Amino acid sequence: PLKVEKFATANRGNGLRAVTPLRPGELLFRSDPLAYTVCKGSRGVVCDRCLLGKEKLMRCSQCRVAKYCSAKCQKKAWPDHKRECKCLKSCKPRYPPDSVRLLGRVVFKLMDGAPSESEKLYSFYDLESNINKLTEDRKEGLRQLVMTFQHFMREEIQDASQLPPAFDLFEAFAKVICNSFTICNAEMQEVGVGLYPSISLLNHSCDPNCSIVFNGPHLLLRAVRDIEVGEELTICYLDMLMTSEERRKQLRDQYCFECDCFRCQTQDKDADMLTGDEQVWKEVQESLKKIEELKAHWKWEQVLAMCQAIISSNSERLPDINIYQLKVLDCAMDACINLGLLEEALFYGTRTMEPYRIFFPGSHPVRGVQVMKVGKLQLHQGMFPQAMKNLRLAFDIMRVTHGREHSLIEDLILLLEECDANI
Ligand SMILES: C[S@@+](CC[C@H](N)C(=O)[O-])C[C@H]1O[C@@H](n2cnc3c(N)ncnc32)[C@H](O)[C@@H]1O
Ligand SMILES: [Zn+2]
Ligand SMILES: [Zn+2]
Ligand SMILES: [Zn+2]
Repeated sequence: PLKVEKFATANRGNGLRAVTPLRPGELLFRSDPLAYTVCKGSRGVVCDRCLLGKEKLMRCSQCRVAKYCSAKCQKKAWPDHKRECKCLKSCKPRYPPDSVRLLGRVVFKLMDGAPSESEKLYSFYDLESNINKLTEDRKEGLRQLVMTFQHFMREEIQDASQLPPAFDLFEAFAKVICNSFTICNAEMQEVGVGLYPSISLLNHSCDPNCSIVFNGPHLLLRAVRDIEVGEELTICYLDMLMTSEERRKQLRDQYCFECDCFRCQTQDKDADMLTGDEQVWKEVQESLKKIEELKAHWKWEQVLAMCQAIISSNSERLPDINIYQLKVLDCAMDACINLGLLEEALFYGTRTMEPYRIFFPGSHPVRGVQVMKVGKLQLHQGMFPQAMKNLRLAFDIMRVTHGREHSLIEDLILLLEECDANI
């Protein structure tokens, strides 16, 4: 018996609403993707199938583009990779955009695969395209994606009889723009992109009552507030460390809507996240484009070098509640963890704790995972009372945001037991 149902909203299209009263942490829906792929920067770093990182991956012998963690993953992926393999081969070294690889997998799934459980509430055919709101600039970009797809797929798809019936590639890419999910690993690093059409019913709120988390490609949807019968379910489509102006731009450009929620009407938290000298944080915001590019390609030593130049700059510095400074601290912490600089990771991580408390209110998975990382660093440095406090706080958050069905909760229970045994 489902706890959620599709419905027609008054002014934001279709949505999901509660059928029964819901409590924080209640699992509402789980879904494998209709289709998904690894992202450009993680290609060859994480397994194409399970999206777990490894130091040595096995490559597909035919295309040598797909890479895997194990014979099992390579073999189990073969059906969903067989047709794209021919295309990826006849395209080296021109790798397609992620959206193109994703739509290719959509096409092969719809043509050759049984009806997907991911479409139980809403199908790819049903997805919102916002075509009558797209600017001419966006339509031109979509037309180039269509021709890129036609080029990439030419060996497996030659005509419309190889596409689903009444399948329009322009409309399909318009759907991908506003319904793609970025897949994050347990450490909240971006590793893939997928379509989850039933989950695509969720409309956006800058102060949402639900949250999603990923366990590999698997998606869990949970309540994070009390929800009444008939109340619409919402998730935040956006990173929380964004001003109302930045949210406005992305919600317009990618999702074609204007938000008039309370936070956007009052510029909630904007002033606090832009504290410090403007000339300084404009420069950090610029540097973060390069830092985040390097992080997306797992270039940890280069990330840390750039972050240290900011955090320990000889010139003027920013408060840790400035969102660009905060993102630099978080990148430096993650770089230090992956480089084994655990004392330095803890220094940066602990500085993010109070800003994360302010900017991730309630139960948010990103805060839960950050707190867990800090507790884990304190546990391995022997700071047991501090570690236990943070590990318990991470559990208080992640019991709501992640739940028993997420494997990270089992990892956290083991840390809590080890730290409790030390105490
Ligand atoms: C992932 S889909 C959500 C389901 C969609 N309403 C539908 O009918 O299929 C995202 C699209 O929903 C609409 N949308 C989502 N959240 C909204 C909101 N808070 N206000 C107005 N429109 C919203 C926009 O059209 C957006 O591009
Ligand atoms: Zn794998
Ligand atoms: Zn292959
Ligand atoms: Zn808003």
